[PDB]
Amino acid sequence: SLAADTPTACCFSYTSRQIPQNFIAAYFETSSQCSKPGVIFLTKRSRQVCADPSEEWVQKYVSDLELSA
Amino acid sequence: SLAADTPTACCFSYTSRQIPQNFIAAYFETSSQCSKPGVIFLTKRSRQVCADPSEEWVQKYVSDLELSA
Repeated sequence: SLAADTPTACCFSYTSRQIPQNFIAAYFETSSQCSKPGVIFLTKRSRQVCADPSEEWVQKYVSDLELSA
Repeated sequence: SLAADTPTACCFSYTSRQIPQNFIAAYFETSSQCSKPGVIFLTKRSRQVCADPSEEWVQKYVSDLELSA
């Protein structure tokens, strides 16, 4: 939440493969304005990736870190 | 251009005020999938901002750095 500076993270490219907690670090959750049927991530490889809107592996990294800020 | 990792930068929030080259550094240009009637930026304040789809100040930072990569 801030001024109008921020790109509505849209998840249009989902990765067929998933990522474990050891290969992930963030999670984010896109936002309104962009159909977001998935979630973004920040693997330790600085490689942001998306995920389905209900992945069984995204419900874990989100069930505990969906917004701890 | 890479795999499917990348959030379709959508410009839904445009800043009423503009930004000079001294207060800007990048420019980007959103992409398909998201109505992009504007452009993004990376001011030195790490504050990404949008711009109209034809701003007179965005035609300069873009007329020379629309994709120099």
